[PDB]
Amino acid sequence: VNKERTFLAVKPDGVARGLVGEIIARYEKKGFVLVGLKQLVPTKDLAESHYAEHKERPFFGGLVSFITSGPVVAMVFEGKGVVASARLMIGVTNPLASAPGSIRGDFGVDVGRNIIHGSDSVESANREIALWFKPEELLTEVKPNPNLYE
Amino acid sequence: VNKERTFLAVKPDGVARGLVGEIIARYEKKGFVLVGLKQLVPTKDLAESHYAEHKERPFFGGLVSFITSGPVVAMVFEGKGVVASARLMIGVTNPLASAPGSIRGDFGVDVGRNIIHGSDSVESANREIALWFKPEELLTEVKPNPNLYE
Amino acid sequence: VNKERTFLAVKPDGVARGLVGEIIARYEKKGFVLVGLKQLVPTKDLAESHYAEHKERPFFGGLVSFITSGPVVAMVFEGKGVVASARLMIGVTNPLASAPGSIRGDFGVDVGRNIIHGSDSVESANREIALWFKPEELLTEVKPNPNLYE
Amino acid sequence: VNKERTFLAVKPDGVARGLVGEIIARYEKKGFVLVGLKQLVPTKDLAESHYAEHKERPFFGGLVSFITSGPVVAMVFEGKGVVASARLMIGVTNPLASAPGSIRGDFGVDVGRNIIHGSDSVESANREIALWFKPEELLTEVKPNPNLYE
Amino acid sequence: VNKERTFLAVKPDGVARGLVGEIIARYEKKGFVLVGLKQLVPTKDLAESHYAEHKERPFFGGLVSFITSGPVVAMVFEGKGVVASARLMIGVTNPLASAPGSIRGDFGVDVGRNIIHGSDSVESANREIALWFKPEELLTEVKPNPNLYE
Amino acid sequence: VNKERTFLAVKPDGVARGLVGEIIARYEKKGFVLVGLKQLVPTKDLAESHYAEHKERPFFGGLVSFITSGPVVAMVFEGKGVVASARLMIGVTNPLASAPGSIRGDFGVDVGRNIIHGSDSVESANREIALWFKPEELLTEVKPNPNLYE
Ligand SMILES: Nc1ncnc2c1ncn2[C@@H]1O[C@H](COP(=O)(O)OP(=O)(O)O)[C@@H](O)[C@H]1O
Ligand SMILES: Nc1ncnc2c1ncn2[C@@H]1O[C@H](COP(=O)(O)OP(=O)(O)O)[C@@H](O)[C@H]1O
Ligand SMILES: Nc1ncnc2c1ncn2[C@@H]1O[C@H](COP(=O)(O)OP(=O)(O)O)[C@@H](O)[C@H]1O
Ligand SMILES: Nc1ncnc2c1ncn2[C@@H]1O[C@H](COP(=O)(O)OP(=O)(O)O)[C@@H](O)[C@H]1O
Ligand SMILES: Nc1ncnc2c1ncn2[C@@H]1O[C@H](COP(=O)(O)OP(=O)(O)O)[C@@H](O)[C@H]1O
Ligand SMILES: Nc1ncnc2c1ncn2[C@@H]1O[C@H](COP(=O)(O)OP(=O)(O)O)[C@@H](O)[C@H]1O
Ligand SMILES: [Mg+2]
Ligand SMILES: [Mg+2]
Ligand SMILES: [Mg+2]
Repeated sequence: VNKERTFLAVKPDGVARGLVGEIIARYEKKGFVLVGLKQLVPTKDLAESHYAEHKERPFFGGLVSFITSGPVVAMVFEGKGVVASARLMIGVTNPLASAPGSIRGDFGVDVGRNIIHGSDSVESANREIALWFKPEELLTEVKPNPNLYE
Repeated sequence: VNKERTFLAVKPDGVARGLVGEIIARYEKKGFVLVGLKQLVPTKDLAESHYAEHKERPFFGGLVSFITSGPVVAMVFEGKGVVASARLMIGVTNPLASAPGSIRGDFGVDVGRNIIHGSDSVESANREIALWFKPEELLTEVKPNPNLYE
Repeated sequence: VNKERTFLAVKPDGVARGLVGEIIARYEKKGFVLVGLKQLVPTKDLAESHYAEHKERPFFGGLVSFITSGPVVAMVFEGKGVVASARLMIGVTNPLASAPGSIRGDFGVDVGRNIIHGSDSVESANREIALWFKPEELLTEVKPNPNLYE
Repeated sequence: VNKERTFLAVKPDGVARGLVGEIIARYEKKGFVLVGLKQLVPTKDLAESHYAEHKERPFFGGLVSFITSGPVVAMVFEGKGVVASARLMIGVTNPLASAPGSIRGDFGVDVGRNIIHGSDSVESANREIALWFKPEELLTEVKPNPNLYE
Repeated sequence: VNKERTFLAVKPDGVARGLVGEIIARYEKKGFVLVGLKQLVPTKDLAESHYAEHKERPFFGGLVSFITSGPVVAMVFEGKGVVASARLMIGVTNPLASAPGSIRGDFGVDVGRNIIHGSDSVESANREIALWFKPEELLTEVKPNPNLYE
Repeated sequence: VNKERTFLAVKPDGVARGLVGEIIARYEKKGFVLVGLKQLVPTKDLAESHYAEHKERPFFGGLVSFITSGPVVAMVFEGKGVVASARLMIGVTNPLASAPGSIRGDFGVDVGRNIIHGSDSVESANREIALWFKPEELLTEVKPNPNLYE
């Protein structure tokens, strides 16, 4: 619509590296509205339900261990085309091949340490949102700048 | 002392102007650790307890009315002297009198729209953390860059 | 040549969003020289002469109404390949498909609210320049850093 | 008071060092509104009236000679206490004595090359706006983020 | 490996333009470790050995004259895929065709004045490193953040 | 006076936290010229001479032990009043008491981890430059933006 939402998670590395404010600000600058925000230490269950599509990927184990190893900053951003757009702002999986100006392109080197998670579709955003936030955690009242939308 | 915590709140005006990342980043850069973080629309009750000291003052009402009017991003940072330091980083009540480089100095013009709330003392930080955050919402084991403290 | 000029206009949204300084600075950083600069509220005539190529596009009406709805910051930048280069710095029409690091890519979401106008050719730059600035408004004396040009 | 205006001038040195965006952005960020903006090479006459208070001083000549030597970016910002605030944001006469975070503190080293001019009072701002700007060059209806003032 | 190194040189222009801190910081942000750093005025011999592959290119003479015309900030950065990655962060030869967010894309206009040199392969990095630094100038002790590498 | 020089050292903590570019940039922006720059792991002997004034103090040992523990980025900047100015830009001994906008104010929390060393006087700058730098490592002919000094 224009009320599309995405699930973004600043991974433990990213939190550790003090990149939280920097990530949020990129999205705030873009004109996306923060409709949900929290810091938590993901549980094994959440992590596994989160990355369930990767269940049989050789890095799963490590992935799940790492995401649960420290605080994660989870958030939901709402705005027109926010899913595909947050995905672009992030870069690609490998932070080395990520274009400069992208979050990963500017701050990571290693795949295992690629700082942020972003939902890759409306479907998965919807699913991840529900997984990480209770609807009472999410705003109903959205108001970005009127200067953003026609 | 390295464990000291402060209660910081990005007010509805800070949130609508898109200064959340920007603010977190400042504290992140300073070396303070994020032990608690969430976005919520405060409650008249929270709002009133939170501003209890000002109940006999003329702006009390506006204060409470304002705070409850939109999303707030509440957070607690931990670190050596964080209470006094975050105050200095914020500026003074009046943004116009607040020095450039401070949060208020840099982004605010009006007292009732001074973007952020910072605990003014350990006692108050302690009271305010409790008030706004559930124990399970705060990190227990905090890991700050080891380059920060001796 | 190397004395090529382009017409850039920070649209009402962009002005409203306080992105003026930020846009200028990108161009100053790049090494382009500001040879003309002003803030004005475009008239219907200017707007229509400006976007005349779009006269029969379904959004014309809206375009013209919006550009005239508030202050515009018009400017001319001079430098080698400034037209094509300012165009790259801007992104594409849709700020959503605009690469991160581009003005539109970093700050817009909506096409109707894509913050800046940049001439798309030497021809059109020449025409827009003449349309928006009297030659007395334009510098004759250009001096970028000697550190920029061989 | 919310309507108060100040006269700011980015001097020839500020302009050549590419600090125009950078400076506008600071004021933009503060929440001040841009009611007047233009680039011009000052006139000896303008220059002298503008610096009239210093005509009996030794540096008067240099001052006028300097100001008239290249492009200046003149602007008027409106907002509550903007005159005093923009002064604070600028620093003191001597850049070296100006605190980090201020314009002079951050970018200047020498008094005769102190980048910017800011009106020191309402009377002076009023005199200087008139002097440098044509009434039709200033906005009449100013719209500041509504998140700025109570 | 992950201990790969690259030779980066901030050219005289770039030094002149005060872009040194800005370049370094991009690399520090990325997570690369500075294992060697110095400011020197390259000699004709160094310059020619450096750009030996270009010996018969029409710009060689000019290239060599320019690199020797002022201080160069030479440095070595270590990290996974640092060669290809530093090359991406730089842009392409022509700063005009360089993507926004890239060093050249953000700061240059002219090919002759494209601010930085980056080795283009492991081979050439190895060779340039040895050419510009004595092994006593290079760290042996590498420690980037553990937050960077899996 | 325009020729004045200062000794600045980015300490092992400044270096590990990736604040080298960030720090150089500040000084670069101010208009100070980089006359000497290198990365080295200090020597107990250097370290002790350098901190000679504090040999009768309790933290002397820690100081020397700390300094020698990792890479330091030593640099000398030249410019009018640079000694006093760079001090102001650094903050006070205690980062927590250092004002926002200053280096310590912005990035440090602890006295023993206060990121940078700046010469406190001409005599000391002169002594410290000599100590840390070889004459041939310092520029002889310094060219500062001509927009900086009158
Ligand atoms: N080859 C790998 N080795 C280690 N971790 C990996 C690898 N591939 C992916 N990952 C991790 O798995 C996460 C999920 O993988 P993927 O869906 O492919 O990435 P993305 O986050 O780009 O969508 C990545 O962000 C990263 O944290
Ligand atoms: N006189 C006033 N008028 C309007 N709002 C006020 C006034 N005094 C305080 N406030 C508001 O209420 C808050 C009250 O806290 P106070 O202790 O006075 O300030 P601070 O936040 O700097 O500690 C202020 O930050 C501001 O939002
Ligand atoms: N489909 C659209 N809906 C609304 N506004 C549009 C649309 N397409 C273009 N615009 C507006 O018209 C301006 C001119 O259009 P166009 O030439 O295609 O864009 P550009 O500014 O990228 O060159 C755009 O910048 C935008 O402000
Ligand atoms: N003693 C001086 N030497 C050189 N230039 C000076 C001197 N005093 C003032 N100036 C210059 O003229 C301006 C005069 O205005 P003044 O009221 O003294 O300072 P300010 O701009 O801070 O209000 C200064 O900003 C500076 O450019
Ligand atoms: N056509 C040219 N005119 C002038 N200088 C050039 C030209 N092509 C290259 N250079 C200079 O030669 C350097 C080496 O050239 P090249 O290997 O092609 O560039 P790069 O630095 O992108 O690898 C460039 O960075 C630039 O400083
Ligand atoms: N009381 C202390 N405890 C720990 N470290 C200290 C103490 N006093 C000084 N230092 C350390 O040694 C340096 C000594 O220099 P000093 O003259 O006291 O400070 P400054 O660096 O601000 O000039 C400090 O910057 C800091 O790293
Ligand atoms: Mg994926
Ligand atoms: Mg077009
Ligand atoms: Mg090459």
